[PDB]
Amino acid sequence: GEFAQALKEFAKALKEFAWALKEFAQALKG
Amino acid sequence: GEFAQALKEFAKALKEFAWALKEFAQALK
Amino acid sequence: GEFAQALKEFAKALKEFAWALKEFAQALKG
Amino acid sequence: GEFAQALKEFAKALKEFAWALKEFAQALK
Amino acid sequence: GEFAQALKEFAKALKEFAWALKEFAQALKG
Amino acid sequence: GEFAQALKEFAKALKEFAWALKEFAQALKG
Amino acid sequence: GEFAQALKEFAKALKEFAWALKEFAQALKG
Amino acid sequence: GEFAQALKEFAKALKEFAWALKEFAQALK
Repeated sequence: GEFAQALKEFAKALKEFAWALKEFAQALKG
Repeated sequence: GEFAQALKEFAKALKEFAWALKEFAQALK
Repeated sequence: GEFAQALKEFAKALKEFAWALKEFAQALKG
Repeated sequence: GEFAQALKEFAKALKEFAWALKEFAQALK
Repeated sequence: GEFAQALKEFAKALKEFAWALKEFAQALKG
Repeated sequence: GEFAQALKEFAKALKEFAWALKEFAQALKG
Repeated sequence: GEFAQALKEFAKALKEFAWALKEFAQALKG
Repeated sequence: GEFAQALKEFAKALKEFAWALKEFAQALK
């Protein structure tokens, strides 16, 4: 319910964090 | 309930961290 | 229900985080 | 059913994340 | 229940780890 | 039954993973 | 059944990984 | 069936990651 929706919101933010981290890693690779 | 509010707070923080990493990645270009 | 759906979305996001962290490890190494 | 499927996908992601943590730990030294 | 508690604790830890990665990245970029 | 016991053991192991991940996040600071 | 047994096996493995990660983190702290 | 086998394979790999990480920790000291 409220917990499931908040976990979905957390998951989406975590996914976006992952993609930003990968972008940073790739910038470190030039 | 209390767990839902905590998860929302963590999501908020992750959004902020992701923006900073994207700024850092641009700085390395 | 929605809880299982949220757990599946959490799993996908955590998988993306795994790939991102590996990329960062690659960038640190070489 | 869908809950068992979600648990299995979550376990797989936990395993992949643990592998990445192990890889990251190796890279730190 | 305990699984919901565990997901919350793990989400909290992921968030703290994400902060630590962001700080590490900040140092690497100068 | 045995599934509920397995889920409880999984929840407790996930909490241990949470504790370890917070420990690792702190170790990146220093 | 076998799913619950395998989930218990996975939980034990996850606990062992968490302990190893915690040990690494605390060794990194010094 | 397939889910139980998957979980067992993940568990086997997880413990192997743990043993590698334990070795990394010992090398630090």
